[PDB]
Amino acid sequence: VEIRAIENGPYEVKIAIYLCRCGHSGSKPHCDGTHAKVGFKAPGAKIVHHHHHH
Amino acid sequence: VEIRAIENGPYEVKIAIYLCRCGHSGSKPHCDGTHAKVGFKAPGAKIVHHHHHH
Ligand code: FES
Ligand code: FES
Repeated sequence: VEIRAIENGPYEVKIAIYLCRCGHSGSKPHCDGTHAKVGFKAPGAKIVHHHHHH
Repeated sequence: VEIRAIENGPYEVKIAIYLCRCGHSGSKPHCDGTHAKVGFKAPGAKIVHHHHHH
């Protein structure tokens, strides 16, 4: 399981789904690209990289 | 691994961390409670409940 924040965009959750973090998606909790229109800014970040066996 | 959206609040990721989804945390990507001050609204939702062995 990998979770990262995309720069100026959604969370990517890979087990891929994209979760809104700007607050303005028309289809919460899934990102629909509204982040770009509202001018959301936040840097990329690694958040979790979990192997269940470790 | 469990990921859920909290009503009017953050994503909860349990392997617990809380990820901002309103866009306005002072400590992105982590929730700091700003969602309540800005009046963010979104319902609760189950998103993933993954067992690596299944
Ligand atoms: S982060 Fe993409 S619509 Fe909100
Ligand atoms: S969801 Fe809590 S500060 Fe944004």
